[PDB]
Parts: sequence; C-alpha cells; structure tokens
Amino acid sequence: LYKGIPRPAITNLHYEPAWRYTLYQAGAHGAQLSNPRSPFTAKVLGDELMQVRDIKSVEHCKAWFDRLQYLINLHYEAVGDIGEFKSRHTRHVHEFFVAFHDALSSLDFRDTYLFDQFKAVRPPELSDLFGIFLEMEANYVHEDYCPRCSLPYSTTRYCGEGDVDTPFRKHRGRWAPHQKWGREWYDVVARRAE
Amino acid sequence: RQIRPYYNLPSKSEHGRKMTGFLTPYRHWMWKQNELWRNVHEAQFEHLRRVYKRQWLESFRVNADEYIYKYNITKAAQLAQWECEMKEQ
Amino acid sequence: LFFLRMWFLYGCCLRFVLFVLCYYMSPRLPSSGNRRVLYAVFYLYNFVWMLRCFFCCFIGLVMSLFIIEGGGFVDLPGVKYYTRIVS
Amino acid sequence: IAHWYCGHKFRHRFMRDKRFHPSLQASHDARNRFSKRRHFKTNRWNYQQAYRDMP
Amino acid sequence: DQTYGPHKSYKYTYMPDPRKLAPIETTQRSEIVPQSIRPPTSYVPNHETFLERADIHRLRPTSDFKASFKDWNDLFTCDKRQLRVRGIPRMTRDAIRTAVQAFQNGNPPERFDTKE
Amino acid sequence: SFKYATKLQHDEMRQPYYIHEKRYGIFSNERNIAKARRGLPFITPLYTKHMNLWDTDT
Amino acid sequence: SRWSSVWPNMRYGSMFLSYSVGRKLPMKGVNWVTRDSNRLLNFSNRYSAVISDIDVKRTEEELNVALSDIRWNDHRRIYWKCSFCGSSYRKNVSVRTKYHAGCNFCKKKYPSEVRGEQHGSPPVSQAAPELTEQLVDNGKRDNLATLAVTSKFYAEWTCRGCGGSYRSTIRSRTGQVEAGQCTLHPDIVAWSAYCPSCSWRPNMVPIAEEVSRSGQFLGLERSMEELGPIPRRKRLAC
Amino acid sequence: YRRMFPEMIGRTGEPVQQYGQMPIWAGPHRQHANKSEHNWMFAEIGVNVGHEALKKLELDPTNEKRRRFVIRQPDGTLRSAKMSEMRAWYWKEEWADFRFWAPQMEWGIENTPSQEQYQEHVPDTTDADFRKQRRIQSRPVKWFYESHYTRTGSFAGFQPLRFMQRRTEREVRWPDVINAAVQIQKRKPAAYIFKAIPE
Amino acid sequence: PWWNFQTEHRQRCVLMYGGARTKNTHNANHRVFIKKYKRNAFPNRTRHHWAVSMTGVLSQRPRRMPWPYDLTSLIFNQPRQGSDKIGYVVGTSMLKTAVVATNHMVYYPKFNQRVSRTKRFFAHDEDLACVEGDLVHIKQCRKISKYKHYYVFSILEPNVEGRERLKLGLKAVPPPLFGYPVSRRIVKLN
Amino acid sequence: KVDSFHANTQYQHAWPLLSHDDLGNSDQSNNTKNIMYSMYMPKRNKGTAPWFRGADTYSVKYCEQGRYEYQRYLMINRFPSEYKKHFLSFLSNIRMSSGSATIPQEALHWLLRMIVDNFNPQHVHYIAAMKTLQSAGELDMARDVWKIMERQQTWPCTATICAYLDVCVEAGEKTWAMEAWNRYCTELKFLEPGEVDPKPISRVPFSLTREELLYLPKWKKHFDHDPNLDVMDLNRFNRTREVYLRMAQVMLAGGERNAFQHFFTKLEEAMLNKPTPVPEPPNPHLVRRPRWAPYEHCKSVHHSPWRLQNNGRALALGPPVTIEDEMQSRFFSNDQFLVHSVKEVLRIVLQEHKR
Amino acid sequence: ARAVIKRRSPQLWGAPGAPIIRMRGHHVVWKFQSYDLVVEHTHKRRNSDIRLLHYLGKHCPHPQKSLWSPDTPVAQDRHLFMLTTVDIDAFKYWFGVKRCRLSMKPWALLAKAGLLPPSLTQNSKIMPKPLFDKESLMRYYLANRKDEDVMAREKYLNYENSMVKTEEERAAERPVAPYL
RNA sequence: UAAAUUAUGGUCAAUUGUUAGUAUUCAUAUUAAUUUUUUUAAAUGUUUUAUCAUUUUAUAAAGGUUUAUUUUUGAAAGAUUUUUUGUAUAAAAUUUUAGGAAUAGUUAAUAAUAAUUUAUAAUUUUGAUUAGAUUGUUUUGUUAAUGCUAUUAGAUGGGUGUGGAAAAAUAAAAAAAAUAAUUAAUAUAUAUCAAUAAUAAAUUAAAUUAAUCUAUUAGUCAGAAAUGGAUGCCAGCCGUUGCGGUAAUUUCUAUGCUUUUAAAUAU
Ligand SMILES: [Mg+2]
Ligand SMILES: [Mg+2]
Ligand SMILES: [Mg+2]
Ligand SMILES: [Mg+2]
Ligand SMILES: [Mg+2]
Ligand SMILES: [Mg+2]
Ligand SMILES: [Mg+2]
Ligand SMILES: [Mg+2]
Ligand SMILES: [Mg+2]
Ligand SMILES: [Mg+2]
Ligand SMILES: [Mg+2]
Ligand SMILES: [Mg+2]
Ligand SMILES: [Mg+2]
Ligand SMILES: [Zn+2]
Ligand SMILES: [Zn+2]
Ligand SMILES: [Zn+2]
Repeated sequence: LYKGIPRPAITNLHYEPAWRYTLYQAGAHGAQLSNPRSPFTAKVLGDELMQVRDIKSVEHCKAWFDRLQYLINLHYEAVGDIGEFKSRHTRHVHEFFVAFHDALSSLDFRDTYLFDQFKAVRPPELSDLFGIFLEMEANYVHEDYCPRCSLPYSTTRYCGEGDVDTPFRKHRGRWAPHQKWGREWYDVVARRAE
Repeated sequence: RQIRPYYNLPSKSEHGRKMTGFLTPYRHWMWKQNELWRNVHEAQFEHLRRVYKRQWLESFRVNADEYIYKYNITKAAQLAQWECEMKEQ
Repeated sequence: LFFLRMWFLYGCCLRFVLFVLCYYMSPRLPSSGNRRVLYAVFYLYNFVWMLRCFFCCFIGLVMSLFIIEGGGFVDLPGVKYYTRIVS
Repeated sequence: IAHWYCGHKFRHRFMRDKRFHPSLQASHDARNRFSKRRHFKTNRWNYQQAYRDMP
Repeated sequence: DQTYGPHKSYKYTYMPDPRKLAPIETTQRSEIVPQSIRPPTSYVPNHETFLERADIHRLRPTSDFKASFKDWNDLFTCDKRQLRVRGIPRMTRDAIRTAVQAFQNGNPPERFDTKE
Repeated sequence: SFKYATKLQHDEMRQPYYIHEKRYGIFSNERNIAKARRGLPFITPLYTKHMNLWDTDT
Repeated sequence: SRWSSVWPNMRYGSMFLSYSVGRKLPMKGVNWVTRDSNRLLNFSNRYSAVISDIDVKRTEEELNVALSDIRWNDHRRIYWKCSFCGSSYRKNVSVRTKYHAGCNFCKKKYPSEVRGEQHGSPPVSQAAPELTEQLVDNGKRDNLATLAVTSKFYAEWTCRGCGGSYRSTIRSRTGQVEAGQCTLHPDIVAWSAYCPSCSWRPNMVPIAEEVSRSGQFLGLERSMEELGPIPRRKRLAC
Repeated sequence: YRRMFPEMIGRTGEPVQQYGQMPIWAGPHRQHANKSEHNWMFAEIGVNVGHEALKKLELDPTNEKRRRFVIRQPDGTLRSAKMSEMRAWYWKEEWADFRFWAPQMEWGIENTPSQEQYQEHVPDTTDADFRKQRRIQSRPVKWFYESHYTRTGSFAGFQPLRFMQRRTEREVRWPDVINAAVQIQKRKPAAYIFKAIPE
Repeated sequence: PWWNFQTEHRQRCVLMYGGARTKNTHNANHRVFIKKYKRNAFPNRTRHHWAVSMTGVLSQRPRRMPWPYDLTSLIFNQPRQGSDKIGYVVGTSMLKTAVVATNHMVYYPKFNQRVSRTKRFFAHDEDLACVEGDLVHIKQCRKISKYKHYYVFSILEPNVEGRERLKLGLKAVPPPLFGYPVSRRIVKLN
Repeated sequence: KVDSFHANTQYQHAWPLLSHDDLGNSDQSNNTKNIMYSMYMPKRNKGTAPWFRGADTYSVKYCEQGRYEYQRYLMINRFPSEYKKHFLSFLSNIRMSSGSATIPQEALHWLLRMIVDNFNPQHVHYIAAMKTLQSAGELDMARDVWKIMERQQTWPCTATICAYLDVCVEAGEKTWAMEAWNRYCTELKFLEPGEVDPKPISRVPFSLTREELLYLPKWKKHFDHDPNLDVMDLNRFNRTREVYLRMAQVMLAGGERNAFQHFFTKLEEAMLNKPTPVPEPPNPHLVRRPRWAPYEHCKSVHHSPWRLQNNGRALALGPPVTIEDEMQSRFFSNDQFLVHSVKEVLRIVLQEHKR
Repeated sequence: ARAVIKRRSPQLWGAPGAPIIRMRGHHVVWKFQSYDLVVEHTHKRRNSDIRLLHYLGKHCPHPQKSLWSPDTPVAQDRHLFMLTTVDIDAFKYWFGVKRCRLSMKPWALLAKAGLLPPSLTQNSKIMPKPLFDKESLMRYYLANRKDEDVMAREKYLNYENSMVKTEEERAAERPVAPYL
C-alpha cells in the first residue's frame, strides 16, 4: 500500500472543490461578442448598433417580398399576353413562392432568419397570400387558353411553346398538343383550389 | 531584382559587367519616394503582425488554462480511483 | 491455369520473332495430319533464344518477323506458342 | 498465390511459409530446422571428455 | 481470365436543370476599376520606339515584331491570348506584355541593355 | 467492415495527427521539418497510436 | 496540334456541348424537311418579331439556306440582326423559339438581369437626355434611349475628343446604380467620358493641380474633405 | 401536433449580420481592391473545426469556439454566412423520416431519368408514357399545392438494382449471350435507317 | 475515383465530391524470374536463388510486426522503445562489459499469435559486479564504445552459486561441451 | 499530401459540389442529383449504396460532451538527462522568449505550455515567472502564476512564499498575503541555540528494490520530478525572517497597525535574541555560474573612434545608476537584518504614499 | 552556396529558409484546377510535402453559382461565388508569432477575407503613386498629434496584453472571512 | 450459478462461373490491369554587386544497399546596443533466396597511446559473412472476410575540408535583397514511364463562345444463331470434351442469321 512512492498531492483536487478554478472567463480572450443574440452583446453594442448590424437581413426579407408582389401584380389575371411571344403563367408566381417557402421551411437550406423579419418587413396587402392565389385560380379558368399550360388557343399549337420556364417541354422530349376544357380539367382546377 | 537603368553610371570594362549601379541624384530621390510609399504599407502590415501575436497568445492563455482545469480534474479522478483499487487490492 | 508454358513470353502478352525454319510434325493420335511448325528467334538481354511455335497464320509475299501470342493447347505436344500476324 | 514466388508449383510456397510459421520457430528444443541432416551423426566419432573441475 | 471487356457501359442522362440556367447577376471589372491607356511620352513616342527600349534580352527580341503592331492603342489593347494569335513566340510576347502593363503602372521601359 | 475502411486516406479512418503532440510535446514536429536529410526516404518517425493502446502508460 | 484536342470552356449559360463522337452520333440521325407545319413564315401570328430579326441577305449568302426553308423550331445556326440594338449574331431559331435567346447584348438590356422589369428608374431620354447624341448612329438611337438610366446595357458611343467609337456601359456612363447592387468606382463618370485611350489626359489634370498647390499629392484629399452623432459600442479596454 | 409541439417547426434563426471592416492605411489607393466581380466565401477549418460528429455544436450561436464564416459581397462589405451557406461546408446530409408520411424515394419510375432506367433514350413527353404506365400528366410545381407537413425528405440510401449493383457477374456463362442482370437492353439493328420527320 | 467502374469514368483529374485520391499501382504484372545460372554451379555456398524473391520489410508476407506489449513494457514505462531490458548475463570476457541475452516480441496478425525472439547486447558495468548467469536490468545510454549503448542499471538476481564458484578459483560456469555445428565428420579417437 | 496529381489533403474536408463548367457530365447546366448519388459520392465498394459521412450518421452523444473530457491522464516519463534539458529550456523561455519582442505575458504563456506538455513546473519556474512578471510591472499575472501553483497542489517552499509576498506588497493587497500566510507559512520557526544549522538534506532519493520494481502497479513506479518531494529540503536553510519581514510590509501596506506591530515585534525580538542562520549558497539554476573565458578577443574600448564603447573586459563608461554596495539580503547578520528591515518598512511607506 | 547553382529556381538566403505562405497546385486543364494555401519553408524539394509546416486550405478559382442557398431575388447574392477554406488559427500563429513571409496571390485572398489589408501589388492604374515632402507632412502632424499617454496606452492594448482587470473582479477574487 | 423493461439506442459484413463417375485451392466467368490509341504540359540567358574580385542562390546522372540512412541555428526567419546561456552526432523493433557454412584491418578495456598497449576477445546454425534478386515501416487490386497481391521515388567514400548544414557540375516550373508582371491559368509539338476518353455509339437539336472529331471488328457443334458449295484423316479448326472416313449443323468459302450494344484475342 504505502510502499513505492508518496501519494501525488494533486489527488486532493478530487475531494476538495476549493481547488477547481478557471482563472479566466469564457470569451475573455476577445471572443465575447461571438454570440450575436446574447444579453451581454445587447448590452455592449446597444440597440441602434444592433439595427445597423441586422439591416442586411431585413432588406433580404424585403427583397423576397417585393419580388413576390411584383410577380403577383404581373401575373394576377392569369391569361393575358404580356410580351412578344410570352404570356402570363400563374405557374411562374407559384414556383417562385415555393422557392421562398423552401427558404423558410426546408431542412437543406434552412434559412429561418427570414421569418424573424415578418412582423416588420411583410406588406399589409400581402398578408392574405393563399387568398390571392385562390383569386388567381379563378382568373386561370378562362376558355381561350389551354387549361394545362395557359397559352392561347388561336396563336399556339402546343403546350409550353415560347415559355421559358415550361415543364411540358423537356430537352430531348417531344411536343405535346393543347388539351381541351371539359369536366376533367374543370375539376382539376377545382381540386387545386381546394 | 534591383533595377539598373540605362542612365546609371556606365562602367567601361572588358573584364566585367557593363553597368555599375550608381545613381543620378534624380534616381536616388525617386527611389526615396517610392520607398516611402511602401513604408506606408509595411507599417500597417507588421502592426497587424504583432496584433495577431498577442491575439494568439491570449487565446492560448485562456484555452490552455481551461484545458488544465479539465485535465487536472481528470488526473485527480484517476489517481483517486487507483489508490482505491489498491485499498481493495 | 498452367504457368510454365509461357516461359519465353517472359511476362509479356505478345512477342516479336524472326523467321528461321519451317518444318512439319505429326500430332498425337487420334489426330493425324501435318501441323506446320515455325522455328523462330528473338533476343533478350543480348541472349539469342530459339522459340518453337505453331504456325496458324497467313503468309503473303515473303516476310520475316511474326508476332507470337499465347496459349490454349493444340494436337501437337510441346508446341506451346502460336502465331498472330506476319510482318 | 502469385505463381512466381519460390518453385513452379504451389506447394513450394507453403513449404517456404513453414519457415515463417509462428509456432514453428527455432529455439532451445527445436533447432537447426533448415538443415537438420548436414549435422547429423557429426560428433559420433568425436570423443570429448566432459568437464569436471569439481570432485 | 478476362478477354471480354466491360459488362456494361454506365451512362447518365443529360437533363438540363431549370435552376442552373437561371439568370446570373453580372458585373464587368472595367466598371469597378475603369480601364485606360497612357499617352506616349517624348521618351517613348510610338509603339516601335517602345519595342526598341523594351528589347534587352537576346532571347526576348522585341524590336523585330514592330510590323505586327499597327499603332500605339493596338499595343495596349492587346492581351496574351490575342498576342499569341499574331504569332509572336513565347517569352518574347510575355516580355512585351509585361513591358506594357509595366509602363501602365507609372514605370516606363527604362532598363540597361544586357545583350553586351 | 469493408474496403472503404481500408482507405486511410480519409481522415475518418486514420488516427489523427495531434496524438503525436500529446506524446512528444506540442509544436514538436516543426523542429523535425527543417532537418537536413528529410523525406528521402525517411522522416522523423511520427507516433500516432490511439492513446488507450499506448504501451508506455497503460 | 496536341492542344487542339482540348475541350473549350462552357460557362454557366450554355447547355449540352456535343463535342464527342458519342454526343454527336444520335443527333446525326435526325433529318429535317420543311412540310408547311414546320415553316416559320406560316406562324407569324406569334413569332412575327422573330421573323423580322432575320438577316435575309447574309444567311442565303453564307449558309445557302433559303428563308422559305427555315423551320420555326429549326436547329441550324443562322445569322440575325437585332431589331432593337442592331447588332449581328449567330443563333438557331429553335433556341429563340423554345426559350428566348436574343442578341447576347439585350440580355443585359434591363438593369439587374435577375429581376427583369423591377426597375423603378426613369429611362435615358429623361434622366440624362444629353447622352442620346453620343451614341454611335445605326438608326436605333430611339430604342436605346428607352433603356434604364441604370441599365447595364453595353452600348457603343463616339468619343468626344478623337471622334472614334468605343463601347461602355450605360450606367457606367451615367454613374447611377440601383440600390442594393454593387457601387461602381466613384470616378467612373469622368473615366467613361472618353476613349479607353483618350481618357487619361483630362482626368490627370486635377492631380497636377493638387501637386501644384501644395507640392504634395496624396489620394487622401477627397476622403479628408469628407471629414470636414455616431453611436459607438462600450469597449473592454478598461 | 402543431398545437402540442410548437417548437418542431423552427421559427427562429441566426440573423445575417454585417461585420465591421478592418481599416486600410493605404487609403483610396487600395480601396478598389476588396471590391470585385463576385461574392467571396471563406469557411474556416482547423483541428477544432469541420467535424460532422460535432456539427451542431459548431453551428451553435452560443458556442464561442464556433466555426467562423465570412462573405465579401462584390461591393466590398462583409457579412456572416446565411445558414444555407454554413451547412454547405459539411458533407451532404439526408433527412428523411418515415413515421407519418411517405418520403419521396429515389430511383423510381417517375424519378430516374431515361439512360439509367432504360438503356435507351426515351422521349419525355408530358403525355402518354406507355413504358411508365401513365395516361397523361399535368405538372404543377412539386410542393405548391400539397401540405408542407406532407413533405418529409428523400431516401437515397440503397442500391438501385436495375441500374448498378455490387459483385457484377454473368448469370449464365453459356450461351455467351447473357450478361450481369444490369445489362438489359433491346437489340440494336442492322445499320440505321433514318426517316425524315416533320411528317 | 476508385469506387467508379471501368466504364463509368469521365475525368481523370479530380474527385468531384470527396473520398480518397488514389493511384492505381498495377498489382498484377506477371513479373518473372530470369535464370542466369546452371543448377550445378550457383555462386553461393549456403543459399541458392531459383525464383522471384519477395522484397519487402514489414511489407513482407506473412506479416511480422513489432510488438511492444510483452513483459518488458509490462513492468516498465519506457521513455523510448528499448530503453529498458531485462536479461541474463552471458559471458564476461571483456573488462567492464557484460553481454546480455534478452527477449522481445513479434506478432503475426495473419495467425493472430506472438513469438519471442532473442537478441544480445553489450552492457557497460563499471566495476565488474556481474557474474555469468545473473538476471540484470539494463538501460539505454550515452554511446560508450562502438557497440555498447547499454549499461547495467541494477542486478535483479545475482548468482550466489556462481560467485561461490569463483571464490574457490573455478570458472563461473563450465564451458559448453560442443561448439557450433559442422558439415564435416570429425573422427578423433582417445 | 499537397501539390501532386494525386493529392489527398485537399479532399479531406467537406466542400460544396463544383459545377463551373463541363466536368465530363456537362455539369454546368446538368441536374446532377442521381449523378450525385450513384457516381460522385464515395461508396463502400464499387456498386454499393453511397456512404454518407454527414452530420446525421454520427450519434447524438458527441455533442453531450464537456470539453477535454476525452483526455485521459498521461504518464509520460523520460530520461533524467532529458528532464534537466527540458526544465532548463522552460526556464530560459519563461525568462525571455524573444529579444525586444517579448511581451510580459509570454512568461505566463510558457509556464502554462510547460503544464500542457505533461511536465511538472518546479519551484525555480514559479519564482522565475513571478519575478519576471512583477519586474515588468504587470501584477495580476503574477498572482495568476500563484493560482496556477495552488491548483497543481504544489506546496510552495519558503523562497516561493517570499516571491509571492513581494508581489503582494507591490500590489498592496493584504488579503492575498493573509490567505497565503494562513495556508502555508504558519508553523515556520526561527533558529535558536539548540536548533542546528542548515539542516542536512535528508531525502533518500527515490529508488526501487527488485520486489518494488516487479510487483507494484505501473503508476506507483512513476516518478516525474515532483515538487513536494524536495520541499522539506528546499527549506533547510531557514529564510523565515524574510517571510516575517515581507509580512510586516504587507500588513502595513493594507493599512492595519495591530498585525504589523505583531509581525515586526516578533521579528525584532528574535533578531536580537537568536543566532544568525547560515545563508544558502547561490542557487545554480537562477543566478547561474561564471564559466571560464579569456577576454582577449574583445572590442578594445576605443574601438569606434567616435566614442567610448563599453567592453566585456572592463567598464569604461561609468555607472548609469548608483548601486547600494551591499551583499544580498540573506548574508546579513541578525542585527544588520533588523536595520535592513526598518529601511524596508520605510521604503513601503514611501511606495504607499506614491500610490 | 552550391558550387554549380541550380539555375532555374533561385532563392534568397540558403535552405531551408524562412517559413512562407504559398499558393500552389499541380498543373492541369484549367477546368479542374485548385490551389492550396500552405505554410512551408522557402526552399522546396522535389515533392512539396517534405518541407510543409502546415496546411492552410483549398482555394478554387472558378466563380461558382450558389446552389446551396435558395435562389434569391436579392441582386448582390446572385453574383457568382468564389470558394476558399482558410485555417485562421495556424495563420495567426505562423504569421503572428512565427513571423511568416507572403507570396502575392495568397495575400490578395487573405485581403478579400479581411485578415490582411490588400497587397502592395494590387494597383488601380487610375491613380498614381503619391508624392511627399517633409514640411507639409510636418504641418499636418503638428496639427493632429494625440497625447503621449493615450498613445502609449494604445500601443499597450494592441501589442501587449488586452484582457485586463477592472476593479470589480479584483474585489471579487480577494479571499473572504476565515482566511481574511 | 438468475433471469430483466422504463423496450429496434453506439449509424448497413455479406459470397450470382453449364459443370460431366470419384478424390485434389487449377482451362472457358466478373472486377483490376498490360494488349489500346497525343484533352497538360512547356522554351532558353539565373541574378544583383564596390570589377580581372567579393556578397545572395544545398538532394532527380549511373553504380544495388535486407542487423542498412542517423544530427545542431552560427545562415534566414528575427523584433534592441554589447557581452549569454545549456540542449546534437546515440539507439530499439520489423529484413528476402527449396534443399545451409564459417566470417575478419578485425571486439573490450585503457587514451585525445599503441603500422609489435593489455586480454581466456567479436560475429555465426535463434541461419552469419560473401553471392542472387530487391529503392525499407500511412499509398494498390480482389474480397462478406483473419488473407492473398502492389506502392514510386529519393542520401553511393575520401584526397586545402568552403559553408549554419555537402545535398555542390544539364534535365526548374520554388519570383531569387526598387511593385519586372498578375486582364493570369495557352503550353508547340515534345517526351517520359504515366494521365482510367467508343464522355447522350444512334430519331425532335444544342438558354455557346461553334472550336477537336467523321469512328469499325464478334460468333454461327456443345451454348443465342444455318442453308448451298467445295474438302474427304487431307487441308484445317482447338477455351474445352473433341471435330475432318464422300452427306462435316465443329474445316474453307459464299449468303443469310445470331447477340444484354466501350471487341475480339493473348498475359
Ligand atoms: Mg510466369
Ligand atoms: Mg486439344
Ligand atoms: Mg479489360
Ligand atoms: Mg484487404
Ligand atoms: Mg540521384
Ligand atoms: Mg547483395
Ligand atoms: Mg534496426
Ligand atoms: Mg542506428
Ligand atoms: Mg572525389
Ligand atoms: Mg442452339
Ligand atoms: Mg473457327
Ligand atoms: Mg465432294
Ligand atoms: Mg456445312
Ligand atoms: Zn396547352
Ligand atoms: Zn439587341
Ligand atoms: Zn477618342
């Protein structure tokens, strides 16, 4: 037992807590403001400096929304002709909206800072969003245009002709003739609105 | 390199180099100017050198010390455990 | 797999050779005929070896060097190397 | 087994491996593993009086 | 024993991605730092005088390519790819381009002739 | 247990570097890197063995 | 030579290359005919603009390709003249019809390239109307005055000093960029006034002036005169 | 679920903030330099950083040894990384959970593009794919009309046996015709005949 | 990418995502032996070379690797491997030099088993305490002469018997009866 | 590793997938999803499902961990020779690491780093660190040295106590000096007529009988040079009077009369009525030793003919600051030390007036 | 000090020289080319690894589209990206404590990152290099020069110790009643 | 010498040949390779300086080594003046050949000794020394797997001994003491040993900048696929049992026909 060496004094440190120190603080080496959202930082920086600091995020959010309502006011009535061979597609607005909503909700991009900005950035007329989208579903059902691709019946032979973003024409795929209104697509529109 | 212009003092020799670096007072003055500019650069530069030196030394102080905290606690724990095992022994 | 029949390929898949002789030899019964055998030479590390091989090839206008290729077995016992093209 | 190590047969390889086997190694009991027979009967006719300095 | 070659040719479709073709935001570096050309000096009046004073090395024979340059602006409008187009050999052409950008920096081609 | 875990060229299959510090002192190799005869073939031997296998201590 | 074998660079714009035997061979097997359901000129109810963009003299000279022989989806690359900015380019009809493939310039036609029409900035005819005369005259000057003052469009102008032609950017000329894009060089206005060659002289004047006054030039001067309540953080220095 | 477990839908995040720039003594002479064409991402590595094992501790705002990123915008300012950018610097990670709704799975009929699924090019038309046993397809934007909780994830974690498998081998050595079971394909004809096809 | 098939390859210059950047050394070469001598005359007395020889050390099959887990590392904490050895003293014919026989360990991972090999060292003992047949503790030190890097640190077990044998004027241990083996037959009678 | 056609170090940390141009799958415009899974990602072997290295494959329990708790106690021993070499090195590094380039806080750095390397910071190191730091006039870091020494449970010898009390006085914190006193120097005595001398060195130094060597566990045989072993014998020269003196100085420094009166009275009385303790010879590891050199090749005072250069052989420039011309404080007689003590107390009065 | 100088790859001051931070990669077709920030000695051998002090990171000189982030209507963010991995602690160690050297291209990188002010070799050829004269400078300096001790305190906090002890933590660390 | 639960936790081990009584890892299979194909290299003049000099510029020629290869700061980094410190040259383990015998400027003590100091010396059968082959202890291929099977290259003695360190006699792709240059990654047609190219190998077209290329083979008894015509133990086929005897579905030729489509074939 007591043969062979004296018991190392540092053993004491196990039994008496008096000897557990840390001479220095956590970020005392110059990292103190690492935590952006710590009370300590809110005290060091003060509020207006914090505003100055997060302004970039605020204008990110504002940007997403401004794009959204530009696209809405452009494509709101779904069937018109807005350009040379190009015409309005609800689908445009739809897919942008999904991009945004993935910015918030997806687990690959998880950019959730975007949602902390809504109580300020969000436009007062855009608060209803799925309501507006419903109204668009109403406008989308006009009879001169294809139920599927929303191109005009007169001037256009195929679905997705001269649309940059079309789903219905893929690379080495083939062209698809217009589909006609009737009970099928009527209740398609129905179900989407649902 | 060290730039030797054509209007440096020419050396006439067949046994060696054709041009010795020696300066027109103009070239000397010019050199002083350009040099001053560069001085303005390295001032900030090596200033940042010693800044980072203290940064690193400080962060070492803090982290290494924390490491001694945790490690010593470990070492004490093991030593306690050992002498226990020897009481049992 | 019989690894000793390849002795004169010396670890190589194909070989070059110079023509010397062509004689004929009678295969192991019950297979009769005349099998054409070409007697060839090549050199490695300044040693000149005489390689003895089956002649299956097509000979056109008179030519010298062939390309020796590996195995399989044939009627004729002791024949191990075969001919690919003639140069 | 690569065919170029040791002899032209396989069994030659395993026969050389037996010189490297762990439980087969040379010691104070098992000696002269590689040539036992060159040393056999070597001292039969060599008469050596054993060593005694003690009565 | 493998005389037969691969069992399959593995091939992947090309299917263009809507997200990769999306319009890219672009700037030209001539906006951020504007490009300009230096007017000839009395020291260096024209492009061949330039090629004359920028000729030093035996193996960077600048002054012989005078005909591949019509003028001043053509010299400083040139870059290395387009300089290879015109068939100037290699280290020669980099001595030339080096010279030009050097003169652009406030440092004219004044350097002792090594050839001797 | 597979071929991928044979490849030590992943850093996830290999005992990390810092161990060699924990044994010989920290920043101890920067000395050895400036040595006259190095890397041809041999470098100052680099000890990385998972610390619970260490023959010395355990 | 050797290096001829090297594949070119495909930037982010371009799709499938077709540089290898495997990439050519399946398409080598498609033979087209113009059957009147294919003819471009039939479909002018839609594609009318695309019909008026075609360079009719040039295409029939170089390509030996009739204008009656052009499909609306046609894959052969033919020459075009942009009916907007008046620059010539070579594309295939297919790519202008399936997606919009323009003149490569009018790509940058609007500012920002990303948000297309979202500009709230006035046209050039308004903000700085004095730029409209400096345009090289191809006859399209009325269209290029329609562009944003902020537009990133690459336009060619006749230099004031030597009366030759160079090419710069409309917003590089104006000096106005849209909020939240990249700020340009603070001097960009004075420096795009003239040729790449002619611009040195006028802008080197104020420098010479400031070394005439104080005998000493440091680019500092502007920033210094920017100096003649700012919230600031508590510091841990104490 | 939404009522009883409000914190399973993340509503909070690390705000994108701008860093203060270091002073440049050289003044305007160099003030052009850090302003350029592109965005510049800088992710940090080191012995204490870049280990997937520790990932969340490293992206934690509360930890001060936390791995640092910076991004210089083309105008020359610098900001903290968006969380997407932060995560870009770790080996790609699969989240798919099977307990309530079916996650979208790879190497299906409608998923796999042509060349892997069949060894021929098959035309993609949005109508009448006989091979895929579908009548017609309207193609709305994928996640738009569906409920968001219904989106789960994607499972890529298995071998796609039609396409490529382990220990590839000939099923039958004789006759010489059969290959490994991944080589299915129609016979190529005697030399190709091309019919003109405007029709 | 080593995990991609022969036909799956596109670029040879880079790893697209991750993994290990590997060089394929061509392992199957059909390398061969050249026969340069007659089987009758081979230019060596003991050993003859008739086939390709396996050329590694520790690359060499079946693998035998250094094992630092035996008795010696069990009793000691060594600052550097081989800084401590326990052994028996065999012979002292050299003043202040004790020869020591010592065991160490080898591991064959193929067979998952160990062997003890043995090795001799020259130890410097100032003052000639050691007798043949002592169990001694031995340490690494200053280079002393051409071959002696070890010194006798402690005698664990002295030879009581051997010392007494010495005091009486006799050798510590009787000299071995036969020397090394021979390939000859020695006929020596009476 | 780096700069080669096959270079691993560059793929060894995670990177987002690069499509700048055609990489052979025409990555610029091509949707690479299945290309990603089947081709680009590394697999367990050719044809196996992709091996995922992502953050979700590792268990949760990696982030439940406190810091450095994965470390296990490491007994690294090394030859005696090497201990000498190493303590010396750390000493000369704590003194100064770089020429003008040394920051005071570097002393602290080097002490810490010596701990981190699994060496034991002997007494010499602590004293040296303390005197260095105090001399640079940085007073908090000196106490930090002390706190480090307490945490290692190293029993401060008398010399060390002196040093730390010097830092206490200069800082004028009585609080530190009281705890330091109360813990370590309490039982400290003076020398009386019966008491004997420098006490001889009584420690054995540590060896092993063959049965100790063979039958003990490994840790019982592990000797790192450890203070607390030699503490008894560092104190064999009785520097106590110094400790009492410093302690007086402190109780005065913090403005308390009674305590000061106590210490100074004890000291005075003992200085009059007890024998003068034999002083310790110069410590080899602090003050070094004068190795022999001929001074022959030297710069010969008039070397530069513009001025008088000082020289290693003789000092020709005259003293820059007056030196008191008294031997080190421990060589004094007892009476002399009494006097010295009064002068000390006055010096502290002065210092406190200037604070 | 070589009898016959290795002519093509000269260097200052013998081998191995100072630690220097270089950017290097094996040469290949421009499409795939990457670089390595490496702290290493001045004199390299056949393989760059023999003298390699530390590995500072990968740098890819291909502007990249950000597909990692969701496609963002903000103008700035859709500029192409340039990707670089810096190891900043070994940088601050080698540069700060060990006093490194620097090649120019790495310098430009480390400038874009905010670790270093932009290099000497980055020139807007728009402006010229400045002029100088001692008495104008002197007038400006007499106009603005801070106080002695303020400046000494600056030099203190920047170069020497930063973290300091305010009154409160002293008062918090000094021993209480039973040992006080 | 008792069970266990607050229940799938600590993150995937999984084997595919049509054979020929039977015994024995052995022909024809896949994966990896060589057969196999110009998309990554490159040209000469290193450079300052105080002038016939002096400062800076340290590991790719060959030979064949298995108890073998080991080292400093005095150079530079490098911070203020002058003195200023100590740490290093040493070892340990892993070492091939079917049939096996002695090796030698030689060990240890003395010591800045001894071509003749002293001694009962050293290496070896626990495999030495010569000799053969061979570039040593994170690199590959196959595999479900203890295995089997690769890994280049790079240190070749001394003789006015310079230099911090011999690494010092073409063969860079390392900015080398003023910011030469970074709008750069392009280098034409050479080499060495590497560096896997039939990159949608066949029908809707290239959100280009249109630049390099005009691209094919096998089998045809057994086992996907045959008819004429010759030939007649011949000529020839042959991975393999074997085929060829005037009717050969196994040879040669013509035509068709067969294939699961980076080729057959040899190693
Ligand atoms: Mg063979
Ligand atoms: Mg046969
Ligand atoms: Mg093959
Ligand atoms: Mg294996
Ligand atoms: Mg050599
Ligand atoms: Mg030999
Ligand atoms: Mg050895
Ligand atoms: Mg050795
Ligand atoms: Mg010689
Ligand atoms: Mg059949
Ligand atoms: Mg046949
Ligand atoms: Mg007949
Ligand atoms: Mg027939
Ligand atoms: Zn339609
Ligand atoms: Zn246009
Ligand atoms: Zn002009």
